[PDB]
Amino acid sequence: MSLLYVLLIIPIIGIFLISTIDSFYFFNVSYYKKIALITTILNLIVSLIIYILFDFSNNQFQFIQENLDLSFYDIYLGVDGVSIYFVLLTTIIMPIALVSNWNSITNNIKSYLIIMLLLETLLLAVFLVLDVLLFYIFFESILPPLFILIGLFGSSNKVRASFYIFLYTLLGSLFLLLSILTMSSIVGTTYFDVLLKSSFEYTTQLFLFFGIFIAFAVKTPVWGLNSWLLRAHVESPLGGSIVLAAIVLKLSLYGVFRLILPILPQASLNLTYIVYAIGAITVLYASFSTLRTVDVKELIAYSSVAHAAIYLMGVFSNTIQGLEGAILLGLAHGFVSSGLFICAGGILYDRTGTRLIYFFRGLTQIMPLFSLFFFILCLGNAGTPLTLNFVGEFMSLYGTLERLPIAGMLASTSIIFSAAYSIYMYNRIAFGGSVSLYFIDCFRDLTKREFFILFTLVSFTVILGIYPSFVLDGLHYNISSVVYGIEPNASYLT
Amino acid sequence: VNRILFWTGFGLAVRFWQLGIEMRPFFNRKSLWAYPLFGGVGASFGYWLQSIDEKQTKMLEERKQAILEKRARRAQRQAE
Amino acid sequence: ASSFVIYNISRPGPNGEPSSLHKWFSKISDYKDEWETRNTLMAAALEQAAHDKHLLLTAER
Amino acid sequence: PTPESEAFLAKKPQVPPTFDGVDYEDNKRLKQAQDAIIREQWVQVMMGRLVREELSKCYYREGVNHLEKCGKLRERYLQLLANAKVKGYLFEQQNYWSKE
Amino acid sequence: MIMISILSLLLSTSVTLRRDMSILFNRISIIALAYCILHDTMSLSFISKGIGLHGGLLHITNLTQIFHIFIFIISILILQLTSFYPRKVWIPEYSSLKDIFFNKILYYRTKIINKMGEHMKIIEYPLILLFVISGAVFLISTNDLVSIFLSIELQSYGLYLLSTIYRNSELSTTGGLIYFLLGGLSSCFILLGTSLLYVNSGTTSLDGLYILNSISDVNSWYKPYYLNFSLLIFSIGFLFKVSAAPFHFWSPDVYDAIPTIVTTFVAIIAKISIFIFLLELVYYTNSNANSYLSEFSWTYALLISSLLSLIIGTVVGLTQFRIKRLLAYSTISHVGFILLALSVSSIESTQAFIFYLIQYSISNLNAFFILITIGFSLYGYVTNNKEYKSLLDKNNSPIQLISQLKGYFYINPLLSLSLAITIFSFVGVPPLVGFFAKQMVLSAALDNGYIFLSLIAIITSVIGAVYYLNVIKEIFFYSPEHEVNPVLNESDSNFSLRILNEKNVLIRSVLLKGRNIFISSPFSITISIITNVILLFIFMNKEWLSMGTILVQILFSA
Amino acid sequence: GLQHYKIAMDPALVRLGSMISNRYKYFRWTKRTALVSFMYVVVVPSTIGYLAYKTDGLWDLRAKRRGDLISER
Amino acid sequence: YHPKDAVHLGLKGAAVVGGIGLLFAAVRTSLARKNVGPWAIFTRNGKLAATFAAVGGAYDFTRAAAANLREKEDWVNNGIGGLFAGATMGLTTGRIPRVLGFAALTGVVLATAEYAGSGLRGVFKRDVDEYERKEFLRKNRRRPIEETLAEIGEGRGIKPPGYYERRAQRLKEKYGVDINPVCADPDQ
Ligand SMILES: CCCCCCCCCCCCO[C@@H]1O[C@H](CO)[C@@H](O[C@H]2O[C@H](CO)[C@@H](O)[C@H](O)[C@H]2O)[C@H](O)[C@H]1O
Ligand SMILES: CCCCCCCCCCCCO[C@@H]1O[C@H](CO)[C@@H](O[C@H]2O[C@H](CO)[C@@H](O)[C@H](O)[C@H]2O)[C@H](O)[C@H]1O
Ligand SMILES: CCCCCCCCCCCCO[C@@H]1O[C@H](CO)[C@@H](O[C@H]2O[C@H](CO)[C@@H](O)[C@H](O)[C@H]2O)[C@H](O)[C@H]1O
Repeated sequence: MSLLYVLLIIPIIGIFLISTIDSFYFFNVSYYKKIALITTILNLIVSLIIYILFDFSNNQFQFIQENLDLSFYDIYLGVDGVSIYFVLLTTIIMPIALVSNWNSITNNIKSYLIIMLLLETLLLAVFLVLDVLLFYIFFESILPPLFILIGLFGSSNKVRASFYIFLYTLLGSLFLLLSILTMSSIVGTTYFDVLLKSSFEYTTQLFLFFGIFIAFAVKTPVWGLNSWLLRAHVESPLGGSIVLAAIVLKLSLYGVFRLILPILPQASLNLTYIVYAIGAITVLYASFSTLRTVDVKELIAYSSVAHAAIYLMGVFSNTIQGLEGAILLGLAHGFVSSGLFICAGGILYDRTGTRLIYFFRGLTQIMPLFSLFFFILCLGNAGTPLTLNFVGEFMSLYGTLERLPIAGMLASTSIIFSAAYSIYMYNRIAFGGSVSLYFIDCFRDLTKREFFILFTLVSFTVILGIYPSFVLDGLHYNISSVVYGIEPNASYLT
Repeated sequence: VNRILFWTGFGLAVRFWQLGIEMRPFFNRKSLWAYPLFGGVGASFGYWLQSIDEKQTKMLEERKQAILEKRARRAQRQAE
Repeated sequence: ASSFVIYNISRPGPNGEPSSLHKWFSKISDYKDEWETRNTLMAAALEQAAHDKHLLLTAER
Repeated sequence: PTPESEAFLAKKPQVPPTFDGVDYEDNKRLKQAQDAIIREQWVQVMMGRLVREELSKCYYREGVNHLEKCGKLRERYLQLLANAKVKGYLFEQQNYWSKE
Repeated sequence: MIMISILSLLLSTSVTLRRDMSILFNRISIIALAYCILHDTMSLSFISKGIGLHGGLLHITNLTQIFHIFIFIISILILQLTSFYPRKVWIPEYSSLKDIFFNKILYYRTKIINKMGEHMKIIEYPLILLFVISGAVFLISTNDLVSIFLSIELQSYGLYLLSTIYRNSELSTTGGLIYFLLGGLSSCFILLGTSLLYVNSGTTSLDGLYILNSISDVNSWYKPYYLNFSLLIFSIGFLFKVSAAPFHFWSPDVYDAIPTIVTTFVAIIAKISIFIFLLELVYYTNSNANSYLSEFSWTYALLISSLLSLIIGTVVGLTQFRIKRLLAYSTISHVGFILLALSVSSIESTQAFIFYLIQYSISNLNAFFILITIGFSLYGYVTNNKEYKSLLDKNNSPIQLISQLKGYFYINPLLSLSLAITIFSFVGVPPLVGFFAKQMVLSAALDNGYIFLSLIAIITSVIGAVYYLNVIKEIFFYSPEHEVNPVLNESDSNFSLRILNEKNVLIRSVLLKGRNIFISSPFSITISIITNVILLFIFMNKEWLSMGTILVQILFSA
Repeated sequence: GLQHYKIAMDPALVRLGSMISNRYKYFRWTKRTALVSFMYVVVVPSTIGYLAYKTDGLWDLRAKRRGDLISER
Repeated sequence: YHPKDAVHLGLKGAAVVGGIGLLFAAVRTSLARKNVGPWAIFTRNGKLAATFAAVGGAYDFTRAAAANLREKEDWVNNGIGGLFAGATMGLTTGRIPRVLGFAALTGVVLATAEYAGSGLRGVFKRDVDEYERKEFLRKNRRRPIEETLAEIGEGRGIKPPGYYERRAQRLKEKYGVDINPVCADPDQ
């Protein structure tokens, strides 16, 4: 069997073991948690084995298994240098997601672990499948377990929040389905190798673009459309919020390198000015309203909207630099947003039971270790050099500017306004007076669990910010096949 | 995937779900014979689906050749 | 200490002459044409069923 | 010239970087065409990298006199900077253009 | 074989008056339907668009036999509901082959198993279903107008009788009355349509009408306007019988009033026969040549019905609080997808039509079994909610409100996920089977120019998903209002079970509490086989979809 | 879930948050709200889009020297 | 093209749409639970029939008018008549927001119905071999460079062979400046 199926089967084996141990024993919930965490370690172990054996400049799909037994819907699993790092991020994030929420679930612990083990399978799949109809199948199988992850383990406004993400993500995904169905009917299949050969007529590509973009604007999400995220990324449990922002948000970032860039190039080129206008607006309106947010977890959720706009504008630049910067900023947001939900929804909400920023002040005086990590995370969210977030923004903004110079200049306002929301939140909670008077008793500082998941996540952000070539070497050759263009003395050689 | 493998497992999955819906214990020793019976029925149904597959393949093959005569022979008569 | 020790150990040398570990690594992950031979077959068959589905779905009523 | 490394044989394109006379339903030939265009564009941009590295040494070697002693390197680097960009193959795969 | 079965069963039930003798007559109705499956299975060794039999008044087709067997198996699964007691008592001491085959268990089974329950006492219930099945498998194979009329009445009249068979319920008799009075008007429409066909064509044979339509379809004294006008009246009656909007107000009321056992059968079987019959009629009334004939195509009524059924079925269901009224409206939104695939007559739409009908009949069946099993499960539970106290026919429909399902995840977690997997299939979420059905119907419509209807369909699918999620949120997002019965576990309350042997000597005595009472195996196994088919279709799709591709290859062949 | 530490929850601030979370239930279409809802959603993005349309491929700085022109069109 | 009398056609919609709504008021009176009488169809439910008449007359007239004004026949006019129909729909409820909301909801449907093609009747048949049409669009993998340039245009990173010499001409015609870049090398 292929080694890419081993990534899928392990979480499946782990769900089986959680449901069949109580039959060998009133077993403790501690042993439920250990099995799920070990089984996400193994996926990470395997995924690094896949990465050692990867070939950084091969234009054929790798780790493929020859099926030669065709059906109507067959799983085809290939790994490519444009998808490898999305897989690695998934497998590094899911253990922290489990450890972060280790004592906070308290009830329905089996069901909680079985959903996350299910989620890791489906999100691993969406990066590994070699069809665009297969891509859609897994891109939307994550929807039922997320409706239940929010309504069982979510906060007060959990019911409306779970309806919002499900219904918005269902609606937006059904316009992508109509366009995928058109592509398949014209071409006969949705297997990548046969689609990338095929070139659609301009008018068809103009109508496939309207349909793949409706979906991804719903799933970025852009400003006019993000009302599900400000509910779902907040009412959800801590572990739900980590997966939703780090991994689920990137399903459409990686889905533009497959669905738009190679098969609808003329449409992408001629409509970019519409994308850039939308992207510029969500860099401003989201930045303006991230200043006035009184919910700490909601402030982090709103930050993701402004970040996602920068990478969306990068993936539409037709430049090798904005394309790699978009993947780097997708990865960068993955580690940093994870840490700030760990700070907001998993530490202050553990100790105070509230998310209102009015009750917090001067937390440096009694939690110095929280303050140190909270400040480093806050500076990466502000796009400060030495973090992977700065590199992703620099390259994303450069390509946005080289393609359409006016929108990149309005996108670069982020540099100013991301810094203004990030420092203002940090100053209000850690600094900004003395330990607040609403704290009747003292609050303990970080536990050894809270320290080491923040430390792990922060370490990824810095070392990748110093040596981004750890991720750039795989991207260069594979990214070099989604650029559309020619130069006069370099093309059509004889 | 292998049909005999999928269907054998499908029968083992059907036993696990039935005990879960009944809330009866999975794996009590004096009832473990159910898993072999459910798996054997899953093996047998699948040997029947392999015979179904074999015949359908012949039929779809013939038809794709017939549509390739109708399109051909019509083009032959349009050459006049 | 560990980084400096490992880094010094894994250096190639004055001119070529890779280590035994290095020779082992490039050996296991060779796949000189194994991905190209497998993907070429699959592309052929999925091209073939792209044609066959048009033929069956576009037949004369 | 510098001896061609052993690692520089498994990745050396065997085909001219074109699509003229390339059957697309032949996947191996088509993929090798694609790979052959990608590597020419990349060698061209790495040729600029190396000339720019020489220009840098010439600049620090000559100091005030850089404005007279490093112009041949300047000329080569400024030619590669407009001749070479990594533009991909997707345009060349989907369009046929001829001298006529 | 269905006719030999009705006559033999009729003679046996005619000379008995014993009500304890009903469970066994339902078991023989399952064995009887198994011989019919062995006969139609062996009648599938030929290729033909059709063979007229019995003087041309009947026809046999590969599509006709497949549907005959599908009808017989869907019938064998509903029959299990009346052939096995709802609950069972299981102990690991009596669980091996030697025990279940050579040993025996004796205890007071009456109040545990509901031996004298209502659904276990009607003796003619296995017979009435067998007369409905007969009308369904005749309608599939009708080659003449009179045969259509006589078959549709055989099926319709037996549905009314099934809906009135709980004679001591004010609800059931009300529903049978609504069904007969609105069903009789539908039959006038079907009779008017056929009469106007014969009176203008001189023929009652469908093939002659097909040829009169074939010769007319060419791009003066006798325009064939009657065919499209006659078939539009004709389809109005069949639209009512399948409850497509606008003629849908009857189904929510009848499906909620009659007992849940009964609504499994009545809400499935009539659509399977009516929709298969319409497909052959749509194929041969097609206008290949764009002429004035295609401007009055009768298929437009199905296009307007489908559009209206998509809207009505998904909008009106938002404010339902009764589960059976909810499920009635959900079926109307599913016939809006079945009706679009039928209206676009293409090779892709017919293959998508065939898949949608079979898989939806299979999944809505799971939705009915899960509901009936949850009703039987609450026997060991009690509740103090004041609203449940005032419900009517609490024995014929145990679950009536969606609020009675609050916190079922806490009572039975996998039964709740079976109801989740089935409802998410109605929504059309991947990788579930119901996704792959709506995918095919949308692709068929888009490929042939029905872009406007596709956008309407995906919009209403969002709206219809709202009331499906309300059911899911109710089962999982809250804590139950149902508590375990305190007496069943009282420590002093135990029922003695005796293990005997072949020569009736005690092997063991055992003390059992309410913790030793479970769901019966026929219900648990049936639920798990269908929940698994919905969840694992992506790994087992070749034989099911290939059967449809071959079937439409023949109907369109030549 | 877990019991948190004691917080002097402010009756005033709790209802302020309860005001914000429920705020949208009371939004109405007035002449004032339409004006803001029209400027932010339509005018400002339409204005940005127009500049993005008219300057597309207008300028390139790549390799351009003295004697050459930044404008590409 | 052939001009059409807008006023005539506009009345036809009023009678056609209004005629149906008159049948709806007949249903309302028949299902009245009191002894309201036959003439109640024109007194109690008259506003039901009037709004159908108002909407029908606005639509067909405004569309036929817009057809005459633009001197074209296409999906666009089914839009203009649609907006003026929903505009009349909201005039009854007396709320300004509903006037815009109904018009947006009404007009977007009618344009979408027409542009997508007439679905509710017989869809237009091209009467051509579908196997040839589908197979051509699957194997139409390369195109003439000139064909693509028309839709996207040379520039924006699409620099086809000869772009510089053409750009020289384009700039000379517009700015009026001869292009002569500096050698940037003191020797040769
Ligand atoms: C497509 C469908 C939707 C996709 C998402 C699927 C989500 C599946 C969730 C996991 C399955 C159900 O998870 C199930 O939860 C119930 C809650 O009563 C647990 O049941 C147990 O809960 C607690 C645990 O301490 C016990 O005290 C209680 O006695 C027992 O009922 C089961 O041990 C667990 O397996
Ligand atoms: C969960 C779903 C699992 C799959 C369920 C469906 C599986 C069964 C599908 C069988 C039907 C298609 O498979 C095939 O069809 C054709 C046409 O009808 C039939 O084929 C039959 O007619 C031909 C023609 O004379 C005979 O020579 C042949 O021996 C006979 O089998 C059979 O029925 C079956 O061989
Ligand atoms: C960081 C992103 C940077 C790129 C985006 C901004 C680029 C701006 C480039 C501006 C210069 C482009 O090229 C420039 O065109 C303008 C057009 O008015 C000319 O500007 C001139 O135009 C007229 C003649 O028409 C003169 O009389 C006038 O004094 C002056 O405005 C310059 O002579 C020419 O050099």
